[PDB]
Amino acid sequence: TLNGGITDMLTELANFEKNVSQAIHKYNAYRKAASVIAKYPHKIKSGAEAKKLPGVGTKIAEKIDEFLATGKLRKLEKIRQDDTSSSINFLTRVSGIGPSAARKFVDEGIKTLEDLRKNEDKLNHHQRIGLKYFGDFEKRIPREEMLQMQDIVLNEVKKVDSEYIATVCGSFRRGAESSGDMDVLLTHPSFTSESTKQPKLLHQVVEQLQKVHFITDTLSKGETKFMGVCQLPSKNDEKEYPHRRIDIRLIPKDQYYCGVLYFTGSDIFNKNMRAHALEKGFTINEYTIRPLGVTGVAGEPLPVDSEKDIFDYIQWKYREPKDRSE
DNA sequence: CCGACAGCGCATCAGC
DNA sequence: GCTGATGCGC
DNA sequence: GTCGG
Ligand SMILES: Cc1cn([C@H]2C[C@H](O)[C@@H](COP(=O)(O)OP(=O)(O)[C@@H](Cl)P(=O)(O)O)O2)c(=O)[nH]c1=O
Ligand SMILES: [Cl-]
Ligand SMILES: [Mg+2]
Ligand code: NA
Ligand code: NA
Ligand code: NA
Repeated sequence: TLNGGITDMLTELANFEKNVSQAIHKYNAYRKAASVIAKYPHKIKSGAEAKKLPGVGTKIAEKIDEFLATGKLRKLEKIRQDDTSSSINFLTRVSGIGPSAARKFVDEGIKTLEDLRKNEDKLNHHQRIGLKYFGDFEKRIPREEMLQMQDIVLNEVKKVDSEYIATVCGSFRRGAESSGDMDVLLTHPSFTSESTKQPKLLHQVVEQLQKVHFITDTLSKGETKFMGVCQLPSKNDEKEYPHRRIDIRLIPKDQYYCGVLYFTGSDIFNKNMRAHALEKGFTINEYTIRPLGVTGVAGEPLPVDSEKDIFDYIQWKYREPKDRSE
């Protein structure tokens, strides 16, 4: 990437804010500014040039000059010398270990990947799976593998019922050439706004995908969200594909477009879009867009026949998925 | 010179 | 066991 | 940490 030095610096600072400081707004400030710089098709030569882009303010501007002049930030190399913070930063890379579990492990002298393996009985189920697949979960999914995973998933849900609708969202739907995980929006013509005839629909889909040994592990399970692990089959004598993370969301169809807007992202896009909706008197979640009252109460769901309908309520021009990569 | 910063699903734990 | 918070994740 | 009021 063209400005990868700057975007790497900003990402590291962002990871520090989230993993150690727990300064979630600082986290989001660095990652927003990293996002715009990464999408900027021009080689940033100074913090002043950077300060013209949205998200880049005084302090990021200053840090870009320091990095462009020295190749590093003082703040970053003091963090890399802090052994508690660096241990914490590493442990939060394991799926299921956050700042709270990380600093509890550090205080027990659990500090390295091998330490975790030696004390696996101290991990909850999620953390075990993150540890088991730690290397795999550091690997990106080439788009060609996403296509083969989409192939299995979409056919399998048709097998459990031919009217099922499955849409692979996330970065894949935005056109990314590789993705971190797989995000599947699932909906069924029989399933409208939580009208209770018979739930259990997600379990049936999960069951079938376990049956064919595509889904290999379970991180979470409820009526609307399944999170877990999956794997492409190999031909005889190829290396196994890495295990991959998978999130499947079951949503009523009348909420399908709010659902696919949410699951397509990006997370920063959703934050920006939902904030702007607040600025126009609405609130957006993965299910509905509602009007906000003068006092904060939310209204009844508004009708939606397309993603574009939601952009229209808040007076945005429609952005195609490939330009939502904020 | 300040306060806002999206909104949710699920698993686990602390205290009862 | 339940509530309610905290934790981690999307 | 940024931005908007
Ligand atoms: C983390 C996050 C995700 N989402 C929505 C929006 C988001 O697009 C969707 C999937 O979450 P994802 O973590 O899989 O993000 P992704 O775009 O797929 C890429 Cl980062 P990759 O996974 O390909 O590496 O969930 C949010 O709305 N808020 C969030 O805080
Ligand atoms: Cl913050
Ligand atoms: Mg994803
Ligand atoms: Na600016
Ligand atoms: Na993690
Ligand atoms: Na995900």
